Amino acid sequence: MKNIGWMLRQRATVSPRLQAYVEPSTDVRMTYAQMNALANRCADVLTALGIAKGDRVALLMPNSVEFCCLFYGAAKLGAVAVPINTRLAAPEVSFILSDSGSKVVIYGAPSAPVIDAIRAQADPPGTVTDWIGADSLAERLRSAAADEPAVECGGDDNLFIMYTSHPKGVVHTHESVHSAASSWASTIDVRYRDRLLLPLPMFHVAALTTVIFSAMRGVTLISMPQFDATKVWSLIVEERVCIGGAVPAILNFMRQVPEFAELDAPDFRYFITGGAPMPEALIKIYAAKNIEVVQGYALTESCGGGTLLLSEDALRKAGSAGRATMFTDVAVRGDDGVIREHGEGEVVIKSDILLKEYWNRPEATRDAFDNGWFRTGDIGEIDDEGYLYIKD
Repeated sequence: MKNIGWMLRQRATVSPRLQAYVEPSTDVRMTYAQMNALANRCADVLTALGIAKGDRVALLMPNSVEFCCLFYGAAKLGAVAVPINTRLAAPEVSFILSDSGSKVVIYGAPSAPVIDAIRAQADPPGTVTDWIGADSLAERLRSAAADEPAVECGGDDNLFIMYTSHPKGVVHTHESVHSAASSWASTIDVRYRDRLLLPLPMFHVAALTTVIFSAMRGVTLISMPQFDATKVWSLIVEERVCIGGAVPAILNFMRQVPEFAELDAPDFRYFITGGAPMPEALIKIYAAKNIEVVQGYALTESCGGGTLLLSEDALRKAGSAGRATMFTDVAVRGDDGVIREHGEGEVVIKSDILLKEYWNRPEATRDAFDNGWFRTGDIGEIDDEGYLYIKD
């Protein structure tokens, strides 16, 4: 069976001296050997807090090596990370903690106020035995052991619970996450030693899967914890970024800054845009800059995977969400229940990248699946070439 944590170890074994995480803004530059060691200390720290296989650890913090290593360490422990949107209000963060039954909550400085609020409410999440702040985690990490955990877990074992839209918790496994990373890596043109910019919050499925397939392929992560269009281009150029994760809104802003005028980044190949098709205009603007765009359709339920529109079709098939990625089958379910390859209907997905279930939501989990196919609740059309178009 596969284990996302073991994969980090295997990458540190194959490419120990290869850079894994580079965050200029914070002076952080680490190789895979060092990041795997930090992951082991994170696991040793979690274990000391009482975390055991299956227990949930909530992550409410800014992008950082620690954020990544904490979830990789949990992966080796067989624990379940619960990445939480740091922009939510105390009430919503509390509901997530109680609903998931998180045993330990690790939060960042900016989340101190929101946590103090929760710990001061009339009825706080009673499952939380520990509230670990940033500086507190920094100390535990210094003393922590860096040996490799010896827990036999992986495959179908829960790994992540990602809340989406009250919110439902999407539960992903080592195998669903492994499959999702593999789908990405085998579909887009990513290669050994590429340097990939991650400027989106890690609590999102897309960002999470990106961090993961990056380690799988030996990609160096270039981190911009706090997006800042005023400095993205310099970062892109300086760190020799090859690939960049982004959303249409972000790309729109970036083409505004004055550094875009005479922008010259020969190492940059393409941006990876999530959701909301790219307007034919914005694509041409980046094209007339030698910048390609890869976009697609994905759900938290499909671990950030689904369909992808390769750069070469970006203009020819404008508006399309692309075609099913490697290890993913996408079709349309008629209101009659019949699933067809082409035509219109509700978009359905059959792939190992799919969630195992919604957390403690038997009915929702049951209605989400139809004989092996996941019902997205989205209407769409699939043309003769297999291109998908999402509708209402």
